[PDB]
Amino acid sequence: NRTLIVTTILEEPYVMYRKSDKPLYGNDRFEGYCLDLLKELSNILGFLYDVKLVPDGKYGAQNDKGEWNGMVKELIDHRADLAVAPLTITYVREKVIDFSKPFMTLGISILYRKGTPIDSADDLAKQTKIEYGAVRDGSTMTFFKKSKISTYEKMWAFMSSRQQSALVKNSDEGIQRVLTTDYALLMESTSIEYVTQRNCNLTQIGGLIDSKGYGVGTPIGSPYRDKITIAILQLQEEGKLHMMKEKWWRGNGC
Amino acid sequence: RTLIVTTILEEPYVMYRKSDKPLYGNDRFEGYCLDLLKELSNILGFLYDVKLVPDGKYGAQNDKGEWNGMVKELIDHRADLAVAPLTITYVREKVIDFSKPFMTLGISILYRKGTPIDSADDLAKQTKIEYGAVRDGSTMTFFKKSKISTYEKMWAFMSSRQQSALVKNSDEGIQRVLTTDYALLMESTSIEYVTQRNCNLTQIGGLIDSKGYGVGTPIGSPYRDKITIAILQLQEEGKLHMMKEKWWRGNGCP
Ligand SMILES: COc1cccc(Oc2ccc3c(c2)S(=O)(=O)NCN3C2CC2)c1
Ligand SMILES: C=C(C)[C@H]1CN[C@H](C(=O)O)[C@H]1CC(=O)O
Ligand SMILES: C=C(C)[C@H]1CN[C@H](C(=O)O)[C@H]1CC(=O)O
Ligand SMILES: [Cl-]
Ligand SMILES: [Cl-]
Ligand SMILES: [Cl-]
Ligand SMILES: [Cl-]
Ligand SMILES: [Cl-]
Ligand SMILES: [Cl-]
Ligand SMILES: [Cl-]
Ligand SMILES: [Cl-]
Repeated sequence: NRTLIVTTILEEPYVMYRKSDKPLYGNDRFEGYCLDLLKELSNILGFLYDVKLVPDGKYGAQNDKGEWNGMVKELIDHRADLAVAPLTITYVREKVIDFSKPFMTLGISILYRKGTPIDSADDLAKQTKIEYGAVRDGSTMTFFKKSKISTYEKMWAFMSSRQQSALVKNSDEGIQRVLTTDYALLMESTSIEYVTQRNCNLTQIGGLIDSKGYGVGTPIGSPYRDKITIAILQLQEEGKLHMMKEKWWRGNGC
Repeated sequence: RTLIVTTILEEPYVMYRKSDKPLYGNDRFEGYCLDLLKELSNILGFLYDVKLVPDGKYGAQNDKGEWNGMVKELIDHRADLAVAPLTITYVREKVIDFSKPFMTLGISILYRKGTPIDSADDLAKQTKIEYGAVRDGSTMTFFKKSKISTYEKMWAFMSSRQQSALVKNSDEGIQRVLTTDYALLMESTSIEYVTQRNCNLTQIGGLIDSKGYGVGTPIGSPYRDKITIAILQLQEEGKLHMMKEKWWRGNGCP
């Protein structure tokens, strides 16, 4: 039967290895928000699918020569039909793949410890005692690199100084850096919500710096893009996306 | 070729400019959507003629499947773009091609200040306080179509007594909230506009759903993808945020 290849990436709570006492195979290896979304999308549109982790473990960014990696590259090269992941819809990516409409909203915000006077990005940009950074090569880092807003230009100049020592390789490294040192992590708000539900010592600082979403990636010209968009809108209007987020985000309270 | 842009009078998106003499053409209008059009035209390089939608409607279908409003202007190729607070919904996205969203919103509650009402559940539980929505808009449709028990209950109340709880437009609803014991179900962007200016009113609770306004194009339009990319660029450059601040900022309230 026609089976779509879905590229994705391990990222809590979107895609995680399921825990079992024996080896797992196929789609049963995984669970998480994105698996539930795939199940709902397939139920509406009637397609079969095979989840496959992106081989290089990357979301998708450009090098100096305009060459892409990650899930974006898998779509460009027609090695996957869909990308289902917290793949941020951005200008540079939308030019080379097709995105569905967003299934989740988010903005860049600040993850930091509780109990401090810091209240906004302006509070970080004006000083240098508190170190701050972002995940290297993600859409958050790219936002600061490209911004012409004075405050975010200043922050990029700090972040990019000293061989980019303020950046981190992944979100888990950044979270541990926040917990151990005087460091603030610039992180997508949905991930902050997940983290602060589980670490009562951490909080979001200020509001959202920008406004964007995660969408399902398809190769340019894909006939599934518009169908997936429609299904996402249906799931939103029925309240199902809200229930899915609550299912996977809610912690044990603080 | 010069593009025909369908739109609708709605504060602060599209308003008649103020002048001492008769105005002509695009110079008749000002507002957020006119600023957005100018920025889209600068990026993509098109000329445009703004034309108010002749029947003064956003877009809904009747029992026989015929559409009206700005949606119908696109369907019949009498407009190339629709630039308005036109909510992206399942039923509309099936018949036109929306750009990606340029502004986020959700359904929420406009009510007077100083009361113990705190959520839609508080309204659904009782009958002393009347509540409704604008007739034939996406908000009314959300409640009509919901299967969530609370929203089914509220729709039962809203549609009773020949729909006396509904209003013809937002200004009528705002005046009803101010004068009587009435709560208006309203898109959060409009609530923010109103409460910035009228300190007797407030938003009750949070957002009931999550959606956005998109630029409409006819199915198959080659402009939809280009407009999406331009919107993403404008968001990442902070220009969409500046445009919202320009038109929404009021004095605020204690
Ligand atoms: C720059 O302005 C922006 C950026 C990002 C989203 C947005 O507005 C939304 C918000 C949500 C949303 C949609 C559009 S949708 O109608 O495109 N798909 C369904 N959802 C809900 C599942 C999330 C506006
Ligand atoms: C978890 C990672 C590295 C991803 C998820 N969304 C962003 C993206 O799609 O680029 C990255 C986060 C960020 O850059 O803050
Ligand atoms: C102002 C009006 C009637 C419009 C604006 N967006 C919705 C739409 O596009 O249907 C309507 C508001 C609402 O239904 O609360
Ligand atoms: Cl399957
Ligand atoms: Cl690597
Ligand atoms: Cl490439
Ligand atoms: Cl300092
Ligand atoms: Cl915010
Ligand atoms: Cl023009
Ligand atoms: Cl789209
Ligand atoms: Cl209050």
